[PDB]
Amino acid sequence: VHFTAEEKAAVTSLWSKMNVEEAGGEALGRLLVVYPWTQRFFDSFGNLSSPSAILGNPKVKAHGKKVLTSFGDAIKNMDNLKPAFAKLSELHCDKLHVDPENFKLLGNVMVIILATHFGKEFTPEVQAAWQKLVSAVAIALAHKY
Amino acid sequence: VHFTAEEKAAVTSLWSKMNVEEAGGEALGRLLVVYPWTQRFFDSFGNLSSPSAILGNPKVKAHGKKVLTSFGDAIKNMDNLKPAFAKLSELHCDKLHVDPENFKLLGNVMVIILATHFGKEFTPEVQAAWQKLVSAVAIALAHKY
Amino acid sequence: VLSPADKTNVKAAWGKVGAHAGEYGAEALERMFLSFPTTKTYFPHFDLSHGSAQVKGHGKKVADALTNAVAHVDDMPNALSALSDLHAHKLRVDPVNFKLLSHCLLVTLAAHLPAEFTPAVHASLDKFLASVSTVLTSKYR
Amino acid sequence: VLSPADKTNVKAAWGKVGAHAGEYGAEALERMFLSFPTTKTYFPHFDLSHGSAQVKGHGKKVADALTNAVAHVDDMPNALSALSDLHAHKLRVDPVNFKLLSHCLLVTLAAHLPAEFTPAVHASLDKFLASVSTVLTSKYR
Ligand code: HEM
Ligand code: HEM
Ligand code: HEM
Ligand code: HEM
Repeated sequence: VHFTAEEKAAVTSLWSKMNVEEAGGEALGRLLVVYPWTQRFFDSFGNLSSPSAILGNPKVKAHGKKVLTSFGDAIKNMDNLKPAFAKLSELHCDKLHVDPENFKLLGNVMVIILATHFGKEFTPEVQAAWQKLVSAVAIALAHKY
Repeated sequence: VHFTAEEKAAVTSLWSKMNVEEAGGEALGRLLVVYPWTQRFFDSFGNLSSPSAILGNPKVKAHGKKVLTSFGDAIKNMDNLKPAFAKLSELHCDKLHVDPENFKLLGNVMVIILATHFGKEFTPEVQAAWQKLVSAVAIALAHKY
Repeated sequence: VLSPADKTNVKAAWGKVGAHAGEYGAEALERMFLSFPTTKTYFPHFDLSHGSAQVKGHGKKVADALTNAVAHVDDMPNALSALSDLHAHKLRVDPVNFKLLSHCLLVTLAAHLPAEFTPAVHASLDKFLASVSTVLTSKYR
Repeated sequence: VLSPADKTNVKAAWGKVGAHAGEYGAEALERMFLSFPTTKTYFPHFDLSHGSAQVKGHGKKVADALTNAVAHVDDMPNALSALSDLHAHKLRVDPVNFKLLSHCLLVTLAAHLPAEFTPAVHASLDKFLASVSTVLTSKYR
């Protein structure tokens, strides 16, 4: 997928103003709450019995930072993405056995997080850019599958 | 995706014994009957009001032979599939606007047609081979998307 | 299927939307057309430009239909039988499109009510919208 | 949602299956494990070899559950509440797997009853299996 100059702008503009700390666990928490079957992969994290327990879980917030980070590496490699996520594509495929369908879900939840943080600033034009990015990352991880 | 020698055998063995004539419209007919929203793309074909009208429709059977044919081209190019379906990938993407999700559906319906024709002969081992082929063709057409 | 908790969240959340239901419906559509342009092929008769009167008007129609589904959350098949005929029978809308509209609707609610859009509410609405979509894509008459 | 026609097809078709319901359930699973190996990770405690006694035994359990759903096609949520707890709450099965099992089940029926598996029946069963899957993947208690 190819990105226009206006699209690279919208993505990089927001990445600059966001809480990389707290926003990671926010996304992972929502994934586990809205799409319950995903808790099967994070069974080892401990207490995932309630929305409060999940969001309060220390290991969810920690892993959240890691996920958010790998998204920043994507913005840095917009022209050539596939080569950057080959390490994670193998990890999630052969090592974890996660269906690619779930990568799209995390991407959507990602877009919803940005909407709650930026409100009116997260315009339809800005959203279109992020959807395009999210779709590219999802299909980069599905190389093995 | 890579194919084993036993897998290339199972696929080519059945392609040899099948009714390329009547089996094309059989598949297209089932697609339109089981997944109704697909009739939107073949609106120009005429009467698609009932299972009898759809299966009896002359252009459904005609177009069916064409689809079955493009599947035969896949068996001959099991090594490098992506390059063979680039003409159709563009046609279905930018020209027709068909969601890739529908390619998987036609593939499944394809496997079900072979099951009705070969009965007992269509063993679990044979099915596994065909599922693999069907999945590859579906993702070959999704190059644009 | 919706749990009693889902029904409570959906009712409580839709109440907070209130008067702006029409303004939100218009925006969800504007976002969908922008983020997923292929959905534009379903509205050839529409002037899909920036602040179209048709789009803002259809947003109200879509919003009222949803307000109606919340009231009849226990009898959706019977209450939406008319819309099911339109989308499934006449128009023949591909179900994948419902997922796209549901997403843009959630995104819109998240931007205007970030405080109210808790993970718990998000989860219940997602399920609710999924139920509505199932009804509008099925031929049951 | 199922139309009255779907309910008739499902009842008529499942009747023709009859006694072999258990033999068909066993085969659908054998095909699924073969065609989609990732589904094997849900049965670590199972000996998944060729003619396993566990697999053939689980096929009967799965088949009986479906026979039960056909009888209670009008009250699936209440009749399958136990299985919904198992698959959705306890095991946490990814919904995509239900589509894979439903497919292999249809394929099995097509091979043993090609005469009876008309496009119309196929369509009704696909919908029916989709309803069952929705119930087993939802947390509604
Ligand atoms: C946007 C797509 C995704 C990205 C960018 C991503 C990123 C990552 C990263 C950076 C790690 C940590 C690897 C390491 O420390 O070496 C990881 C591991 C992991 N991911 Fe993802 N992930 C994605 C989607 C998913 C989804 C959807 C699931 C399952 C619902 C999942 C489940 C896991 C699990 C179980 C681990 C291992 C955790 C551990 O080591 O304790 N990932 N992922
Ligand atoms: C296994 C994936 C598919 C294959 C191999 C395939 C193959 C073909 C072929 C060979 C043609 C005729 C092109 C020509 O004559 O130049 C075609 C055109 C077409 N296909 Fe497909 N197709 C596939 C899936 C679909 C699906 C799922 C849909 C929509 C549900 C669809 C809709 C159409 C339409 C509307 C046309 C144009 C018909 C016309 O020219 O009158 N195709 N396809
Ligand atoms: C949450 C799911 C949806 C709801 C509640 C909904 C609601 C409605 C309503 C209330 C109307 C106008 C009915 C009337 O006044 O007769 C309508 C018409 C229509 N809908 Fe939807 N809809 C939904 C999803 C979709 C989707 C996903 C599509 C395709 C992208 C679509 C396409 C159309 C079209 C083409 C019309 C006809 C427009 C016209 O009035 O000329 N709808 N829908
Ligand atoms: C048509 C949908 C399905 C039906 C009717 C069904 C039916 C059943 C039944 C009746 C049992 C045994 C219940 C008992 O005796 O307590 C069961 C258990 C189980 N099911 Fe399913 N199931 C379905 C789909 C799936 C799918 C798609 C998966 C994952 C690939 C799955 C995984 C399991 C597992 C792991 C067990 C526990 C096995 C054991 O007894 O040790 N099921 N299911």
